[PDB]
Amino acid sequence: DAVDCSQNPLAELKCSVKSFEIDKGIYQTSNFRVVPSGDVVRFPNITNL
Amino acid sequence: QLTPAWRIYSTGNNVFQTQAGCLIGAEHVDTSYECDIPIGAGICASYHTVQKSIVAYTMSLGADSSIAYSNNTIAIPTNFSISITTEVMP
Amino acid sequence: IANQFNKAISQIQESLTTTSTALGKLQDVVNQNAQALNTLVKQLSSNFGAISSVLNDILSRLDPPEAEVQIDRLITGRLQSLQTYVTQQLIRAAEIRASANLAATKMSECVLGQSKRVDFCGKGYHLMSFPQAAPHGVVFLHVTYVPSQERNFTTAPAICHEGKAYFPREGVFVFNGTSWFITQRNFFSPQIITTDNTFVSGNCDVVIGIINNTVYDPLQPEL
Amino acid sequence: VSMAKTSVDCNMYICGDSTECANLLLQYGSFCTQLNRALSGIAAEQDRNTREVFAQVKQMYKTPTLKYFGGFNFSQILPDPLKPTKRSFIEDLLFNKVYGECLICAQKFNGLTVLPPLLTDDMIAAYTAALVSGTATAGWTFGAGAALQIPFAMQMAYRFNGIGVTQNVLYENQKQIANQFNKAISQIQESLTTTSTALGKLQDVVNQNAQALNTLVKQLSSNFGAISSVLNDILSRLDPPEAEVQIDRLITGRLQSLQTYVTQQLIRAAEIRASANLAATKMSECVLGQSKRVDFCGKGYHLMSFPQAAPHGVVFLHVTYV
Ligand SMILES: *[C@@H]1O[C@H](CO)[C@@H](O[C@@H]2O[C@H](CO)[C@@H](O[C@@H]3O[C@H](CO[C@H]4O[C@H](CO)[C@@H](O)[C@H](O)[C@@H]4O)[C@@H](O)[C@H](O[C@H]4O[C@H](CO)[C@@H](O)[C@H](O)[C@@H]4O)[C@@H]3O)[C@H](O)[C@H]2NC(C)=O)[C@H](O)[C@H]1NC(C)=O
Ligand SMILES: *[C@@H]1O[C@H](CO)[C@@H](O[C@@H]2O[C@H](CO)[C@@H](O[C@@H]3O[C@H](CO[C@H]4O[C@H](CO)[C@@H](O)[C@H](O)[C@@H]4O)[C@@H](O)[C@H](O[C@H]4O[C@H](CO)[C@@H](O)[C@H](O)[C@@H]4O)[C@@H]3O)[C@H](O)[C@H]2NC(C)=O)[C@H](O)[C@H]1NC(C)=O
Ligand SMILES: *[C@@H]1O[C@H](CO)[C@@H](O[C@@H]2O[C@H](CO)[C@@H](O[C@@H]3O[C@H](CO[C@H]4O[C@H](CO)[C@@H](O)[C@H](O)[C@@H]4O)[C@@H](O)[C@H](O[C@H]4O[C@H](CO)[C@@H](O)[C@H](O)[C@@H]4O)[C@@H]3O)[C@H](O)[C@H]2NC(C)=O)[C@H](O)[C@H]1NC(C)=O
Ligand SMILES: *[C@@H]1O[C@H](CO)[C@@H](O[C@@H]2O[C@H](CO)[C@@H](O[C@@H]3O[C@H](CO[C@H]4O[C@H](CO)[C@@H](O)[C@H](O)[C@@H]4O)[C@@H](O)[C@H](O[C@H]4O[C@H](CO)[C@@H](O)[C@H](O)[C@@H]4O)[C@@H]3O)[C@H](O)[C@H]2NC(C)=O)[C@H](O)[C@H]1NC(C)=O
Ligand SMILES: *[C@@H]1O[C@H](CO)[C@@H](O[C@@H]2O[C@H](CO)[C@@H](O[C@@H]3O[C@H](CO)[C@@H](O)[C@H](O[C@H]4O[C@H](CO)[C@@H](O)[C@H](O)[C@@H]4O)[C@@H]3O)[C@H](O)[C@H]2NC(C)=O)[C@H](O)[C@H]1NC(C)=O
Ligand SMILES: *[C@@H]1O[C@H](CO)[C@@H](O[C@@H]2O[C@H](CO)[C@@H](O[C@@H]3O[C@H](CO)[C@@H](O)[C@H](O)[C@@H]3O)[C@H](O)[C@H]2NC(C)=O)[C@H](O)[C@H]1NC(C)=O
Ligand SMILES: *[C@@H]1O[C@H](CO)[C@@H](O[C@@H]2O[C@H](CO)[C@@H](O[C@@H]3O[C@H](CO)[C@@H](O)[C@H](O)[C@@H]3O)[C@H](O)[C@H]2NC(C)=O)[C@H](O)[C@H]1NC(C)=O
Repeated sequence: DAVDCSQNPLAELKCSVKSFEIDKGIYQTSNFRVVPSGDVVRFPNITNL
Repeated sequence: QLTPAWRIYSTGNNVFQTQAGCLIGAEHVDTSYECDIPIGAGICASYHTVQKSIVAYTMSLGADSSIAYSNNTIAIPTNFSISITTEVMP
Repeated sequence: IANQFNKAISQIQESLTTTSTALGKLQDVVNQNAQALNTLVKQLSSNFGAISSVLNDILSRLDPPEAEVQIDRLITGRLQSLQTYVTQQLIRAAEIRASANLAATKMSECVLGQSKRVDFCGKGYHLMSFPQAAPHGVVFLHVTYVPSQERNFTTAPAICHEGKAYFPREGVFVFNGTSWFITQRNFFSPQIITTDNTFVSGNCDVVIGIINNTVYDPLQPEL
Repeated sequence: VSMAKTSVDCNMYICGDSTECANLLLQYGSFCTQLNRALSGIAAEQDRNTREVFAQVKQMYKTPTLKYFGGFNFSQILPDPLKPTKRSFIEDLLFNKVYGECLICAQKFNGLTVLPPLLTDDMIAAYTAALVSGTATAGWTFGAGAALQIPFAMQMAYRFNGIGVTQNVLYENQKQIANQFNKAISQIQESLTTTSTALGKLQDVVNQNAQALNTLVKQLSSNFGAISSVLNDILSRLDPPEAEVQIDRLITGRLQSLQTYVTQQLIRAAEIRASANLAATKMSECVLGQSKRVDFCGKGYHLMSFPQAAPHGVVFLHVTYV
């Protein structure tokens, strides 16, 4: 058999606890974060030419 | 824009935020039960019929009972029973 | 009593044959031990910032100077892992030690005697208990007395007889279908209120809720 | 009987704002994971401690209309439904004497956050209220079995006899006893109101928790011999190859602080468990029954007690014969 650890949240838990069976309850398996979008780059006024 | 994310995943209408965090995929009822799988802030989750599904609910604190006070009468037992309790310690 | 006792034992026997949670506490300790051991050993494969997690893969391709440096890095890493383990082991030991002290206390008070303190040997009124051998632990069977269905009666702080206030002894004054008696609070057995099962103190005008009643005195049929 | 259910993101604490740095953490395998596991374990215990101490009654009781029983005034101990706040006056007074979070939500940069409890203060108040309300009428059988009505005066008489005083004395002086009881309650209210030492023990626990967290975070600013405590300024300045040395050094330094932190938390948790165990015992023996062991439920001869809700603890009112 085999578990695809990135298929869905349930599969992730199975991989997390190294088992094909889960008895019951709530389990933390990983953390998460939001990915940044665009690039905001700022430079000084610049007057000196 | 989320990391991690799963290949097969979607969000339904079962979305509700509580102080302890938001749930996705768990329904939400207006009733109460014994706390089975705790979430936090008075909220627990369990698996119930609707066909079954995961639901969120406000946990019950205990049975609903009330006795009237009387300064005139007293209640006393007129029978008894015997039972045995099992307890384990490492 | 004997009948219920015997059945209660049978009920437990059956319960312990089909359940899965009764010894969760013992299994938990065992699981924790296994996890700690596997964690420590597993770290042997950790790199710890070295060029290799394996000593042979360092010595076999490095001159002694650089090789020793990489080994030293590896050693430091592994030492910290073992130190971590033993610290955690002491913490675990402390909790168990406390449990053992309690268990010793419970046997002494619940088995080798009869507890008076509430909610120590069980929820009901302690009668008896028996130890049973168990893996890495102790299982107790606690036998308690539990009061059953009640009944309503009217009561009275005291009764007035011949101008004097009579107070109950160990029991309480209880009123049934048009008759007063005295009985123990924890059971029901309505005794006749007699002079030798009560006492007299003070008049009837210094008692709140006092009622008129009579007190039996054997002197009369004797005389 | 509890401490904050803290949590730390082991990744964000050791190293963030870099994908290069992160590649070094991976050489330590599951270290980050087991560290997280340990903190969760402690938080779980905090929940257990609370539930064991308070949930000593199967059923909940509601507060009677009458607050006056046999001359005894219990209105200050019981909650009053008249007002929006479901708490006693005494409880409110007690509460008034004492990282990322959410009340709106907010998050810090330090990788720290604190989780909420399962049981909120109001839920606890419901339990303490139920216990007082329940015992007030159920008396001796409150915990033993069915709640059987016993006139307040009869409960008192029984307990006086328990200590060794003929019930006749209580009845003769019933008025006097009720007066003293009522007076004592008013006395306590003023004592708590105008003091600054009450519940010092609860403040102490909170202070200790804060110190541990403050120390953990502050050390993030330590260089540990590195060019800088700020990861972002190492890569910019130092050649990326050698930079790994600087980064690994900083990682090692910081890892050490997490190990210290978690270790201390386990130790603190142990002391709390001991307290909670005692509190649970006292609840059962001082409130749900009449303890006879000397100095367990107060200096004098135990007659009665009442629990009150408190900010991460339990407050008992011990009524004794002197
Ligand atoms: C110790 O004493 C307490 C009270 O001090 C007892 O509690 C009471 O228990 C009784 C048991 O019957 C409750 O009785 C109430 O009687 C009302 C009157 O109707 C009855 O009597 C007439 C007389 O001719 C008959 O014709 C009629 O058919 C009935 O027999 C009822 O209306 C009450 O019903 C309540 O509940 C139903 C539930 O759906 C509602 O629909 C009704 O509207 C109503 O709410 C009830 O039957 C009495 O109420 C109890 N009082 C309290 C305060 O609880 C203890 O039980 C007692 N303990 C022991 C061991 O004896
Ligand atoms: C246990 O706790 C309960 C509740 O607190 C107490 O019960 C109360 O006892 C008092 C004692 O009398 C009852 O008093 C009521 O007074 C009403 C007013 O009339 C009286 O006072 C005026 C004052 O000038 C006099 O002029 C007048 O003659 C009366 O003396 C009465 O109307 C009430 O009567 C009720 O019952 C009769 C019965 O047929 C009805 O006809 C009436 O309409 C009315 O229903 C009553 O006397 C008070 O009501 C009691 N409360 C309850 C809920 O019953 C217990 O006394 C206490 N136990 C002990 C030992 O103290
Ligand atoms: C158990 O059984 C005994 C015996 O049967 C009962 O004893 C009775 O107790 C009552 C107490 O209330 C006695 O009542 C007495 O009545 C006297 C007459 O005055 C009243 O009646 C007239 C009639 O027109 C009215 O005008 C007048 O206003 C009164 O209403 C009172 O004088 C007595 O007062 C006594 O006490 C006061 C207290 O300060 C003194 O100042 C008086 O001098 C006097 O001592 C009293 O009120 C009744 O007479 C008693 N019966 C007998 C045969 O003596 C118990 O009460 C009963 N117990 C129970 C619980 O039921
Ligand atoms: C248990 O014991 C407590 C007290 O220990 C009892 O509750 C108390 O009840 C009394 C009523 O008799 C409250 O009295 C307070 O009086 C203040 C002064 O004003 C009154 O008196 C002056 C005297 O000359 C008059 O001129 C004036 O017109 C008033 O008559 C009031 O200011 C207090 O008001 C409180 O409540 C109002 C409600 O909206 C608030 O706005 C006020 O700010 C204030 O809080 C009050 O009337 C006394 O305060 C009560 N104390 C408590 C703690 O409740 C319990 O009843 C007793 N229980 C039992 C069962 O016996
Ligand atoms: C309150 O308590 C009192 C006393 O504790 C209790 O009264 C008792 O009731 C029982 C009823 O079973 C009486 O038992 C009697 O026993 C004799 C001996 O065999 C019988 O002969 C009696 O029969 C009577 O009724 C028959 C009906 O047709 C008649 O034919 C016969 O001649 C008798 O009259 C009866 O069984 C017991 O003696 C009384 N005790 C006293 C002192 O009266 C009362 O019932 C209790 N009330 C409640 C609500 O619990
Ligand atoms: C307290 O309540 C219990 C039951 O809840 C009572 O015990 C029961 O007593 C009856 C006798 O009256 C026992 O025998 C039964 O007799 C009937 C008669 O027809 C029969 O149909 C039943 O099958 C049975 O044989 C019954 O077995 C017994 N219960 C048990 C578990 O043994 C008890 O007596 C009550 N105590 C008091 C003081 O009233
Ligand atoms: C999570 O983020 C959402 C989105 O910002 C928050 O929802 C917003 O909540 C406010 C207040 O409940 C809503 O009303 C706003 O009130 C301010 C008050 O001055 C007013 O100026 C605004 O014009 C508006 O009326 C706002 O509409 C609502 N936004 C949406 C899209 O519904 C939500 O509250 C946040 N959750 C938490 C726990 O903070």
